[PDB]
Amino acid sequence: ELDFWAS
Amino acid sequence: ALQLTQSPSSLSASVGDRITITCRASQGVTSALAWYRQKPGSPPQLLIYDASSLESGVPSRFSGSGSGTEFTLTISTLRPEDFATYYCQQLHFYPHTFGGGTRVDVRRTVAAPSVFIFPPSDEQLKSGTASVVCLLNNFYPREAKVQWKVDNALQSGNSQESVTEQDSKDSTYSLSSTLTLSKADYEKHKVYECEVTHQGLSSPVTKSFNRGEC
Amino acid sequence: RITLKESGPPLVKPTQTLTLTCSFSGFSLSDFGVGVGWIRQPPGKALEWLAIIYSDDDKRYSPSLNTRLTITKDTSKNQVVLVMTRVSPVDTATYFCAHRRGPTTLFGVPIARGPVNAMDVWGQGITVTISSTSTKGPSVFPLATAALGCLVKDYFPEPVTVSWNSGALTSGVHTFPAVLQSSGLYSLSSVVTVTYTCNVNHKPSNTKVDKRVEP
Repeated sequence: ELDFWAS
Repeated sequence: ALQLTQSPSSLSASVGDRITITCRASQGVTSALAWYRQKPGSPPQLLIYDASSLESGVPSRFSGSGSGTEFTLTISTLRPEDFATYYCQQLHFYPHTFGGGTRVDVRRTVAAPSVFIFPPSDEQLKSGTASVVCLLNNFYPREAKVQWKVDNALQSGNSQESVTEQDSKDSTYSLSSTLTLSKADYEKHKVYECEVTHQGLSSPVTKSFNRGEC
Repeated sequence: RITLKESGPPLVKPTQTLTLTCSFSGFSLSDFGVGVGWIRQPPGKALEWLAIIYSDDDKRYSPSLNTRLTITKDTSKNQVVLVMTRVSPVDTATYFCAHRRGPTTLFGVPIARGPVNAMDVWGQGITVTISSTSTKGPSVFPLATAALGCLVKDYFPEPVTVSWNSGALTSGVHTFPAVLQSSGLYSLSSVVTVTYTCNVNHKPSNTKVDKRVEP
């Protein structure tokens, strides 16, 4: 999945 | 999962050179990439964060650029403390992958290894084990390939090797490889050979002995 | 100034449970968006990411080790603990814990996430060896520009010291790093290119050996 700060 | 490939895996240089290491990811990681320099026996040290931001306290000769799938770290003027191993780390997807690393060592002219093969001692044999060791002495570059052969059978899974750190005066490396067999298996063969491939050798060198030949 | 330091057992036996503690100062795990992660490095190998925990208590693990890892934090003690179950020899490595920065803020408002893209401060790292072996002294065998040496075999735990001619021979000497055999015992060779006698000393087991080697 995506990192904590992604998007 | 996501793959981070560093290039080159190893690199030779001299003080004052400009080098560039690159890191390619299998899927885009935007700008979430960091570069570290690690000196032996020490923890990795942050150089560049967020692909191109210079970490505080890190010298200006370090620079990072790129985004997406291709990143590069360049050291404009290599200093002695830069002879080390560098790693890139991706922090866009979990798990936060690290690249395979690239070793930067002191360049010197090519030197082929002096190869030696040692049969097992009669003292060891009496304990029921047989260690055959092969030595590759003072060579450069670091990459070398050792292949054990017993009565022409290519050996696998029964040897271990270790390499010394670059010599501070020589700039060469040395490698030791141990082939281990039970005394019983040892006794069932005659020709123990250590085949060595290296850049400084026109073609592979083979050092060998016939067991029990006295 | 942020500092972190790992602590735990240097030796652990296969199938056992390994508990590593990261004690830190300079930040709190109650600080906005902060993280503390764990990374390992088998001798001679690359860095391998293991897990991370944030102040809001979100946890993430390496998929390959997920079932064997548990990471937790004790905010009041400024510690992060990583528990690895059923360890095996491939788990011997140096384990590091590291700090991960939260976003830059202005008047308590995050305006830049760029700072989170790295683990900025690392601990010295702690060496962990996984072996079922008991302390044991090495057997020393001879290895006979000519080369000769000594094979220091089957000892535990590290380290062992080797010198030549009681310290009088240094030129052309190469003592290789030991390898951990599948048996759980270490083995190393020390050679020299040119009387020659290797002086071997394994403090742990109080085993000193001088072996003269000849052609």
